[PDB]
Amino acid sequence: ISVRGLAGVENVTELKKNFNRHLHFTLVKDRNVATPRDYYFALAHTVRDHLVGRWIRTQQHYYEKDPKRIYYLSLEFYMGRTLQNTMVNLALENACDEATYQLGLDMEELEEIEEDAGLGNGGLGRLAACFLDSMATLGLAAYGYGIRYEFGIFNQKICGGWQMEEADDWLRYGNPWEKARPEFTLPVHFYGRVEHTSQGAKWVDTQVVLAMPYDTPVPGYRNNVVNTMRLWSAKAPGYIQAVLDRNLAENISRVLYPNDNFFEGKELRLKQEYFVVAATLQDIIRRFKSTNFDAFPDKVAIQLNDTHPSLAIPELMRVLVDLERLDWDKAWEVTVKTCAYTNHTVIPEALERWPVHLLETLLPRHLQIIYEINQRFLNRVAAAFPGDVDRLRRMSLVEEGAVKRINMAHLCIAGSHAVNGVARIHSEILKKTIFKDFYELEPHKFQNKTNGITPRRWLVLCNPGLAEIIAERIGEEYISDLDQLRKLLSYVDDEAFIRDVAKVKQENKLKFAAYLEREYKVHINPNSLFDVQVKRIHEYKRQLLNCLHVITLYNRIKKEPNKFVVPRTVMIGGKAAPGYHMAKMIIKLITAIGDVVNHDPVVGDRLRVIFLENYRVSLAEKVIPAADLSEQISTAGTEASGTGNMKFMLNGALTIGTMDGANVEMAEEAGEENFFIFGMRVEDVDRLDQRGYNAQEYYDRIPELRQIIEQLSSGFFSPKQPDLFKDIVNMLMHHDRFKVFADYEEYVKCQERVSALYKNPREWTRMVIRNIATSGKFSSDRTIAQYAREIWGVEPSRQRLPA
Amino acid sequence: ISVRGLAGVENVTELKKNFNRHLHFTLVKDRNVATPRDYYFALAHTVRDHLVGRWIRTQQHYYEKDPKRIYYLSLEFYMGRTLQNTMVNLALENACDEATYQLGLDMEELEEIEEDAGLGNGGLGRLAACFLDSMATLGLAAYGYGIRYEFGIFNQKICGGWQMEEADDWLRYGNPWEKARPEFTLPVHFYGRVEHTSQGAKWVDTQVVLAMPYDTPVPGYRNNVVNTMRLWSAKAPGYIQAVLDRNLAENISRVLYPNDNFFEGKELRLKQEYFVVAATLQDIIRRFKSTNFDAFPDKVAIQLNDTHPSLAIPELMRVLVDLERLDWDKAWEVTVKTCAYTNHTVIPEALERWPVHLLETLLPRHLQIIYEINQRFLNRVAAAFPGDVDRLRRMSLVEEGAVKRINMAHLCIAGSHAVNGVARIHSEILKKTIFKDFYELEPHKFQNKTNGITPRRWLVLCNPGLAEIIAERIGEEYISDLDQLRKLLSYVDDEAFIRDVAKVKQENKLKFAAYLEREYKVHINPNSLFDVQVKRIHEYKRQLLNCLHVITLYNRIKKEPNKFVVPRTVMIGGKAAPGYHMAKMIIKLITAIGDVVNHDPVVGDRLRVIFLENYRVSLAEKVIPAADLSEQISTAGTEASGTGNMKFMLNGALTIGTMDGANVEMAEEAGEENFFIFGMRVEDVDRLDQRGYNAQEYYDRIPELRQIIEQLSSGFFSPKQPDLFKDIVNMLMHHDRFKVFADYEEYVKCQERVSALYKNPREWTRMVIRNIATSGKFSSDRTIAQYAREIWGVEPSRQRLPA
Repeated sequence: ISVRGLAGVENVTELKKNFNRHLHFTLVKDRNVATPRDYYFALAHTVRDHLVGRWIRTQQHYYEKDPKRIYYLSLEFYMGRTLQNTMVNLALENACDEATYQLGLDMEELEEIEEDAGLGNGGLGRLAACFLDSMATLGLAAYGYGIRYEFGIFNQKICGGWQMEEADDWLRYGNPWEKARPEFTLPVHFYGRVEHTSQGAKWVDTQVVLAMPYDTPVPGYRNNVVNTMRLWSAKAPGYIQAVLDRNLAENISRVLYPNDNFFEGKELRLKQEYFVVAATLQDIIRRFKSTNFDAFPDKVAIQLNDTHPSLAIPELMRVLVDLERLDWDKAWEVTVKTCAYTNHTVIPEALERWPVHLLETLLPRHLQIIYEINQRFLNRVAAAFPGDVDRLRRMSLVEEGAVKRINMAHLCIAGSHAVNGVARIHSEILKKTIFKDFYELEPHKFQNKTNGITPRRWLVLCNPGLAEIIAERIGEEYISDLDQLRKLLSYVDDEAFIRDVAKVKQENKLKFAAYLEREYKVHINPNSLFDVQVKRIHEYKRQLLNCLHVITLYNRIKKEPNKFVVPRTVMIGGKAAPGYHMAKMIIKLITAIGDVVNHDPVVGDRLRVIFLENYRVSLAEKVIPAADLSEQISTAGTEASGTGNMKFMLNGALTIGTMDGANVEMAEEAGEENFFIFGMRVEDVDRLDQRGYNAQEYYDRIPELRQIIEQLSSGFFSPKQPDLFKDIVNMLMHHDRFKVFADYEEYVKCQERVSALYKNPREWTRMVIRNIATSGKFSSDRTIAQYAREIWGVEPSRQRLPA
Repeated sequence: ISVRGLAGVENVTELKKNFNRHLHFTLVKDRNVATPRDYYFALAHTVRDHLVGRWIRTQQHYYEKDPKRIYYLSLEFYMGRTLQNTMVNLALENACDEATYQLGLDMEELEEIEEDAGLGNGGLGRLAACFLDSMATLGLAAYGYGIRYEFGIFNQKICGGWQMEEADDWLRYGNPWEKARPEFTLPVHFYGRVEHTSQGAKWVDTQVVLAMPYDTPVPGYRNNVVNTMRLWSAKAPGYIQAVLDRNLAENISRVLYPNDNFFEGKELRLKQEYFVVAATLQDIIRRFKSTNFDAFPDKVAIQLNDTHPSLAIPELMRVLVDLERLDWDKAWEVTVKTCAYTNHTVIPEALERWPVHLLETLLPRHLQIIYEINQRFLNRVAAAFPGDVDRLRRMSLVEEGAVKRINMAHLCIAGSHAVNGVARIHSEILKKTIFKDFYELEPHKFQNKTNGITPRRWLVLCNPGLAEIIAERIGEEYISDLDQLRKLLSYVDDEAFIRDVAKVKQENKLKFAAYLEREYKVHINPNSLFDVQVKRIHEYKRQLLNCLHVITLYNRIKKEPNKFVVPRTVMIGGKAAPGYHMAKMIIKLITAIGDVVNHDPVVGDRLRVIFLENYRVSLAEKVIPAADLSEQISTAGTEASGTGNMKFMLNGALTIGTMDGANVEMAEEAGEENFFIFGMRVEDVDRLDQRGYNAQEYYDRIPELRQIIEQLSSGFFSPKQPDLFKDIVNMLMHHDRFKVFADYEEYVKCQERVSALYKNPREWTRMVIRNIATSGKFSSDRTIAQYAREIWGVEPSRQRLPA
């Protein structure tokens, strides 16, 4: 593939030399005992050496130039593997391929050794990872700041058809990409109390946890820019027990909480949040110092990814008032201009509302600062809406009830000059529902920043053949300017391009089928429509609606066995938060459907249903490029944006989905006729809520649906334990918040239209080309350019740094 | 100094290149932000690269040659710093000095950054470290095996005159010398139960702890041999708590137990012991396999450093019988021929006697194997001494009482073909008292291996000037053949040599005084006799007898202020085990004596008493070369050998001590007239024990002693808390096991003779030369050659490996 670059003779010679050098001196191995793992490590170290000069030069350039610095604070960075990504952005892929081939090795085999850096749960974590890449590609002096969890998202095993969790020991064989920086270790304080003297308040008698930073390089695409991701690791500041007890402090960075769109008020999580925020803000203040605080917002932007790091607002006030001696007003003007907040969901149980008692014990000074912030904000509300007493109760940072709580989203809005949603429909709903009172007070604060994905990882890395047939016609500029994909609409009637698109897809399906056979020993039919739903397991995403369709296909086949149907391989994958019973029961239903469907001789290879184990970033890179049909079927109004939808669109799959999140903009970009939109719109969901959702009405009017519920309830998909899915049935019939049954009919009819088009490969491929060609808006470069110009106040750039 | 080698032009050029390369690529630093710490690390990495080829070649040579392999099992390796040692043994010291000087840096300043690898308590730990060095210098295929504690011996701080302990975070900035080997991680089992089937016993339902090895290179002196030290680190094999609970398994290698000559039956310690033994023996069996077991003792020697790893005996039987299917008898013949045990003390509270209940819970199969071992050994005792029923009770591996226990020393003797003491007087006492019943049963098993110290670390590294004036007269061969020091008796009347010895000592005293002023801000008089007692704090070592002398000097000065006395700086240092009350009270007495003595204007600079903080291997390298008088005053019969005594002797100090441990052999080597021997001999200690030690008789007959006890009891050395030393006084007067008062008179008189000779510098220096010259026997090369030929069955060699 030409998009993989040049294999220069001197460069290849040097790479082999450095490979062998690292094998010897760094690994203390030799070719008689080296394993594939040893060879992956020698290549990783060789490749990492190419980033070092660039990394030092970039950081020096930012110091000499003094641009405004962007601090992206997130509790999650779902980075995935780094070896291939580094090669792609430095243009070393073909050279390393050749160098390793000349040494008798297979570079793709080596790449499979690397563990995903799985420091995220799903969407929000991966968005942060795409954003880091785009900010480096756009020449921004941007710093990703988070926590170096020892254990990322658990490794999911399927045992007896059920999810089992295993600790993800991602650091076992080391992380060659990071650089430990113990010399820059800082102190983070907890508990203690406030003394109010004549020098104001003083936070004393605290317990200290040290924050040790680990820096990882983040290379831009061919611009020689190398930015930094700084991740903090927790360290302790009779005798035997006192040494063993150091683990209590070190437990702060031990493991990522594995929830997705769900708030659990755990004190340990609150410590993780504050730990990231306190250490990051000391870095920020020190770098700034190296007259002053007036210009702080001109040199600093702090971006809050969700409310997770919202303690930065009170922490910045604490530092500016208590330690730097600024008056409250000047400090508050600074804080608001520095900070901006990104909201990721309207689902109520996702919102962070910490008990005030907890904040009072753990962070007494922050709680004091929060109450003063609230009092002053509520005084502005009263002056703007005099006599509107309910508004004050609704807008307050303090929530009433048996347990008083602090609404972290309300703190974020009060302390930020910009608040944004992650898709047009979501940003509008914030202004019209959830944050309507805030929007009326300060209309100008409310923005939209439709999410995006990086086309480096999500096209060049994961689908080289696709990237190559595109580059054959329009060159390589589209890799860092994805709106150039629009040029591909010129080839909708081009017989060579139609042939190559379909061939690339078939090669990817063969590559995916080989991976499943080899690694999980699962056999799938390559000449079947690959129907894929990969994302976290949650009732709102409606994996259960997919299950109803799948069973509908099986039941229709059994009713009329001689009738031809487009062969399908239905694949569903994703993790369930440990402790989310319904999510865990859904995984077991998927595997149980497959237990019946996949062994029925009448069905044979016409229909197969498989649960894809351990869905994670590296699996996404394998399965998405192989998919024919992309399932994005959340109840309208529930998926804020989605980003997996975008990946599928860029990789040649057609989409079946509701008008929700960024699906609406994707369908707008491609033309609605080039998408498979079905189901209730947000207005219909609301009308049902207004009159009351009665699932029984659907069961009574739909014979096919009725048949499926009776099989589930009667034990057809669980012969040895007939009442096993009694809980799934109960929720669907009586407490279904996401209205699965209401979209059943239209979803099945829509799926029939999907099959009808798939029977005409030429026309399926032509509609694919119209999707790939209009996928340009969904690049994270576009998104990041919008944050930079509309929020951060910095101009993005593609100009290269000296080679 | 010529003993530091050549600074070749190409070598210096290469070293600078590699320094700068590591600074850039390994450290990701540059000269504008680099600190001394960064420069130490770049030099450490540069130096480590020189060991790598040698290390790979040595291990390959052992594989090709197939010599018998020596496994040295120890719970402690007190290695100290490694940078200077590596340079010395590879002949790179002058070249690196020049290379760093040419880069504008001071190499000795860089060396001070390195943390001691303090994985030992004192003598036994450091012996293991000297032994590793000597085994590499003697070309033996020797493997040091132990545990990689995260925290070594605590860092001692002195606060208000008392010891405070701080965790020794020796790995904070990393360990550049070790190589993690996670690929060779092995499983260690605990608890569970035994199933007795038809395939014999089966240890099932166990809990697993993983043992991850870290390999460190151990370079021989200029022979290009690089051996390995393998240290095991412990790793774990609702959801959140299960991940946080991984620390319970990882706590096994967290911290070294800080006891010295004291047994505490802690279950965690028992796990540490078994963890080292089980993982090491799997390595041993695997390497052996790569007909067979008959030759196992011809290819394997397992050396047990104390009874700490004595579980290797039952573990080897367990593996050979239960897993390899050997019959008990063949397995037991193998085990006895493989294993040998070194005893380090006769002090009763040092002996390991584990509760059988504990062994039964934790290691059920080992306990079963132990009882069968005992039954068979006791059958041999009965057949050899028919009707001697008390002998059976005394020799048994099982000790009776409220809590039945397993005597680990009895297991070691029963399962070893050789048992040795660590000094001639100690090995004889084993045969005559403690192990007399065992000696009568198997006389041939009992040996002596007088301890030694490596003259690389303890002469070339720590006293380059001394090593140089010696090499000026007899060349460099003595560095790996210390008996050549005997050639120095030719210079006892040589005016140039007498001058240079005394000048080297004065330079070392000035260097030590500068270190104390700079680092601890303590001022000492350089023209004072440096009287030093450095070793762990324990009643048997009699720091308290030194305290009585010191107070005697002060009281004599005050009685006759105009009388001239040889000026002295009395320095005492050493750690107290946390929890040993008397040891901790002794440290506070030393500091309290200094509080009065050091501020008395009548005394002025004629007498100074200082407590040296944080005595450790790197401090030993600084203070020992500066000492004039070496205090080795343990009650006769209590110090098995000692090794600090040897260090002092090699470095130009004269010794004041009892006829105990290796002091007897040192005095024998130098001629008793060249030593300051005083006090009770072992026979006198016994006669006192026979009639009963009455400390009151000494108090009543000695007016000067009486004066000191009355000052202590009355509060003279603790004005603000007059009864503070009431406990020290009580023990001395009524429960003194070590009879301090009995040696008081002779010790003071002996000290007067020390002063009388010090007033004649020419004659002091001549007696020093007679000590240095006869210090050759105490090289650890001699000791290791004796283990190799008399126990291991391997011939030591100085032949070089290819350059």
